[PDB]
Amino acid sequence: RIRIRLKAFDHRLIDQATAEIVETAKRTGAQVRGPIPLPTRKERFTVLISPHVNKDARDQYEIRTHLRLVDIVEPTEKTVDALMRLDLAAGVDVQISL
Amino acid sequence: RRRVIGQRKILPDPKFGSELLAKFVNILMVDGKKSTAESIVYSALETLAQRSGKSELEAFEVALENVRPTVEVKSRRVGGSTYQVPVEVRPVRRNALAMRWIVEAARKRGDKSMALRLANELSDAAENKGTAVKKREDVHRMAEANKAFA
Amino acid sequence: ETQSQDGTFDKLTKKEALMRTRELEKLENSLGGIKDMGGLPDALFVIDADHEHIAIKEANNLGIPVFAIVDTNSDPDGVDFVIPGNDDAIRAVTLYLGAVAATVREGRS
Amino acid sequence: GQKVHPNGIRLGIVKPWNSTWFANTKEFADNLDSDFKVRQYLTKELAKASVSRIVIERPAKSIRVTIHTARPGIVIGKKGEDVEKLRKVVADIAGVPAQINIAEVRKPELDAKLVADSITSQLERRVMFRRAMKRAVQNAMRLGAKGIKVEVSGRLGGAEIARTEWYREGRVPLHTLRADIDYNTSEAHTTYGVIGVKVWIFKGEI
Amino acid sequence: NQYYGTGRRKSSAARVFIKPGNGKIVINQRSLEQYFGRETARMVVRQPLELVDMVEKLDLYITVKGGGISGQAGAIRHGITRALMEYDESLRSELRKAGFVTRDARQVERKKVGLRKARRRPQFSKR
RNA sequence: CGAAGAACCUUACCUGGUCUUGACAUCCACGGAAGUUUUCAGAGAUGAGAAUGUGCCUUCGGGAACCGUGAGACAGGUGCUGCAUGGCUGUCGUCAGCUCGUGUUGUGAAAUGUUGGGUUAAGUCCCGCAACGAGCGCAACCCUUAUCCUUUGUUGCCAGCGGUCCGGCCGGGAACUCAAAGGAGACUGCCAGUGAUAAACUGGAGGAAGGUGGGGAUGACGUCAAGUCAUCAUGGCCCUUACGACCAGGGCUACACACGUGCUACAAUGGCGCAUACAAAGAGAAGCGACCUCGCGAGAGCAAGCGGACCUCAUAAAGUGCGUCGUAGUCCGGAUUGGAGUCUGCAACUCGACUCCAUGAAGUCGGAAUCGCUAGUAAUCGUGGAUCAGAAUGCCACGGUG
Repeated sequence: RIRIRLKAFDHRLIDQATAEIVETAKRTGAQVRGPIPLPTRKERFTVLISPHVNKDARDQYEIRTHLRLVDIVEPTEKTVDALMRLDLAAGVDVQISL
Repeated sequence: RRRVIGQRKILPDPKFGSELLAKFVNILMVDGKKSTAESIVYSALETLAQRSGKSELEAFEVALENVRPTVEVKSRRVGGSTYQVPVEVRPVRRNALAMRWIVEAARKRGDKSMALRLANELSDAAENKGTAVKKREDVHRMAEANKAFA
Repeated sequence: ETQSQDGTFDKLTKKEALMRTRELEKLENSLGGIKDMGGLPDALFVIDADHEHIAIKEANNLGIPVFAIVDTNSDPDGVDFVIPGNDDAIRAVTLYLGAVAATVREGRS
Repeated sequence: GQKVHPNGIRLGIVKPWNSTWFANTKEFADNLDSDFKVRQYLTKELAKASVSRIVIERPAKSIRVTIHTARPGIVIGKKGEDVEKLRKVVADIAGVPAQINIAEVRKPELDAKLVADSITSQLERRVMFRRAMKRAVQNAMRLGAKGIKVEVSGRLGGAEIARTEWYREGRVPLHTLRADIDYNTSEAHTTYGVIGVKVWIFKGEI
Repeated sequence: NQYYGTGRRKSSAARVFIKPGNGKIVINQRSLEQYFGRETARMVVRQPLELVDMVEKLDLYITVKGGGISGQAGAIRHGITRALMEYDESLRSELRKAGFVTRDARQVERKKVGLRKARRRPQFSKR
């Protein structure tokens, strides 16, 4: 069964990008075991604000990497060949590995 | 206002396939329950068999003949007051209009049920009866009957 | 102008070029014959003193001498160098007009 | 009121989010919260730092935070002063290893925020609004850019009748999404009232 | 062999497979008369078919599932008419004349804030 | 209409009891761990007592969080001005309008531009023209819906082949529906006729889609001293052993009428029984709640699944098949009331939602007058959500038929 992964930087895109699959990639052919959230990979960073001196400055940033699994649980042909018909999203890593 | 396009092509009867009968069922239709309309008129339309005994098809048109006006009024905000200048009626509405009188007056008939309360009216149409036929002259008594302004 | 000059004319939709080319029609017409003027002239020679009314006006307001070939119904009070001649006549115009450039041609020796 | 936010309206295209990260209803609630505390504070101790924006990346329990400023050095500290302080202040405030990378603002005369925080500060300095509003902001037109619409709220100068001002150069077609504009606000609580200001810098088209 | 024809209208999904022969019609393991037959006017599905002499002509194996009667019936009509065009790409004019080749872009409507039903504005007898 | 949700609370209002550095902030003095169980007096607010309790900085002065109480600067005000204001909103109006620089014109206010001729949804465009250019607008960028392509294939799909504990259930298959990131496509681009051989119009071809594709979003200069000091902020004015603050109960659901906006009817284009087919967009750890068991039923007991294309709320209504009842106030329509019950929550008299039984009114389509609606529209039929412990015919939203 082909497994699909979606890792965006927020739900503003990871949402539609995923619902698309469940809607399109999942009609009757594909089985789809279900859309899961999975733990988010939080990576923050601390940067010295002031240019030179003032150690007590610093500023904290962070980039939440939102992910989703779902994955189709049915390797057919009529429905498993209607996903490629989706490559939009200006930022939604879709690692379609098996 | 100034818009100028065409008419709304209606879907023909569920059997005989006829626009003339199409908008007929619609004018008769109610609450978008188009289904009932069909099962209410399509029956009385054929129940004419018991009322006659043959290919009941032209009976409809013949019945509308006694309900087809050809002159109506039309008040106009002119001459300070309000005119009335009566004018005839193109075919597009002749057939339509009639259908209203045939139904909008077949409801107040107060008979067994709308299904039949309608049937009888058709027989009364060609045989002149009910407000349906009345409305004709009761309307003609204005136009062609008051050409003084026409 | 330079647009059509080189391949810089085959830019944008074929329609666009058309919308831009129209500007030339107007521009190259209403100015196409004055573009080479990098500053007010030193003398203005106008044909009919009537039609080119406004033209002469601005002139006497900038100090640019005016040599106009007025006419009977013309108002020569605006011309500092009147040339009482037929403001019309296909031949009158040509002869003198061409005759002007004549002296001007070798004017600078 | 009768104008859409010239920034949020474009948050989709030609305009990045000053805080990009993922989160679920669970922490999302307190997440955007901390971001406020940290962001609000980073200004308190870095007002005169001439800071523009303040992005906030968040991978996993480690926010980045980028303090864009026209004056980087001052936001740096004595070879560790500022940085250390802030980078440490982000302690319990987020309860996570929060970093901090400063970003140098190129041409502090084309950035809305600054051009806004500045004019307002000048006002607080007992200065004629018209002068600064016009000239002290007109600069955004000399270092480049094509169009800049400024706006000063009411109560300007000795007067009880609040009045708004215009003054704009070039072109600021805020009715074009593909236009991209640098809009930002800025207050100025003076002896009376709170004379506001809005900077609309049209940085090129698409 | 076979000739496929998508076809759809008003949130509908038609899937008709035209085979050479067998005027039998089935829609989701059901009869065109046992699923639609005796409805409002489901005579549209077999409309394009008879429109050019069917029954003893070809076969119709459909698989629709979207929208109510009217629509679900309109989708098929679109798929079928679309399908026949495959068996013969020289009959488009005919089907287009009736208006089957085209789809009913006329979809539903979206409600709107301020209003009460996308268009029906609230009354205010007193203004 | 602020109220996307008034039993307490909310609350701001009334009555009564009660508290005056005070419920909410800091500073000081001296004390006292915070904390938990607690007894009595009371409607409660509270007060009068019994314990249980000693964490640490320990430089053994002092301390920090917090508690007591004393004094005062004050704290507190949903109190007054929206003709003191900021911020925010409605409206003319998605209307096509509103201006500026320079130049020119009149002694000047001012004009011109921006008017005129065609034209467009439009100060849109094309000519003209003492004006030449420019800005805010309109258009276009944004979303969304309408076709196809690339790509990935779980919970989604099943065209083929195969195995069926017949259900895509199981191998398997990336085709197809779909999902959702990125792309192509529409521009008067092409054809013809009108128009001055211009703008544009009228048809037409090609397409899945025409002449800003459909709908959103986007609201110029300003007007109404328009609205909001009651969300918030705030000038000035006010009150302060009290227009501050706590509790209890009551009120905002009163009536002896009226006016506006709605829902459900008045019925056989219907009700009623049985049977049964089709959709979309959505919510959900003090949550949504299965199956199963009980009860006539609301619901209760037990207890899985899903923190989500996996599960649940949710197993659409119109509809279609049959049959019935036959135009009576009915087999219509349900208001009212009585009888008795459930679930929320201290608690539902006042004042809640719902279930069952019985009661079964007005109403037989509505003057004068008036409103919305130009296409998936009006019309009608259901579905979901915000607020929320639990009071929806309101609001926001979705799709069916049309």
